[PDB]
Amino acid sequence: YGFAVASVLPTRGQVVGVAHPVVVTFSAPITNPANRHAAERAVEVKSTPAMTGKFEWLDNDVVQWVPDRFWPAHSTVELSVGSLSSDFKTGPAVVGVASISQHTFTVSIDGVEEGPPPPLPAPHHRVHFGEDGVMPASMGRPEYPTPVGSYTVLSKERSVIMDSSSVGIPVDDPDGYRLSVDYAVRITSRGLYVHSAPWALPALGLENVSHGCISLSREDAEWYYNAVDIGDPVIVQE
Ligand SMILES: [Ca+2]
Repeated sequence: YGFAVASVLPTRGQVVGVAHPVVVTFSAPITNPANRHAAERAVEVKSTPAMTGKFEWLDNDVVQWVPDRFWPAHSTVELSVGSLSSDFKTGPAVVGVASISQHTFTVSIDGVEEGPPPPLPAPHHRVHFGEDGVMPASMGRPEYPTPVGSYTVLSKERSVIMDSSSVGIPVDDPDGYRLSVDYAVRITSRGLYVHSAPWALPALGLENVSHGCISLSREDAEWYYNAVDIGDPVIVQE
């Protein structure tokens, strides 16, 4: 019973975003990497509709299966993991695409680009594109760039403290920082977020000045935060 499965995410009947992985937690650590292939076969993921994917070990006792494609939105996905039968539900496909070169974050809901209504007085004025769902954004500066890739929303939190130690700079170090971030959508375990950055307004849509994170206005961040679910995909591209 070395490959005994304690639990699986999504839980039965959970509502998740359209790229949510299948996360398998084992009752005991599998410390021998050579045994992980046999463990992967024991927890073979069989979904309806059929889906290909790849296993990634998060800990000695946690392997996640990352689907190669998005689940269908607004659906019930049947899931078998090593004879354990389950199911879960998907909400809308809320997809965010960050473009480093455009300085934009484009949100679509079930394929239709959409964003919040515009404010009559945002400040003196500010960049806004007039194309649905295209939000002006600021990615990482060249010293701390936003890495290109395909991500999923790992968590959503309010008023979270973000500290400069996440990118290798002490709080009291000269170029360090300690911020309270109003809306925070975490997309990597190491601490990459889509978030509200009101101090960074003049750069949005124009310049990449963050330390890796995808910076939005408070209003754009609030709307995206309220729309997105854990498991929804975020794509970062050049
Ligand atoms: Ca959810």
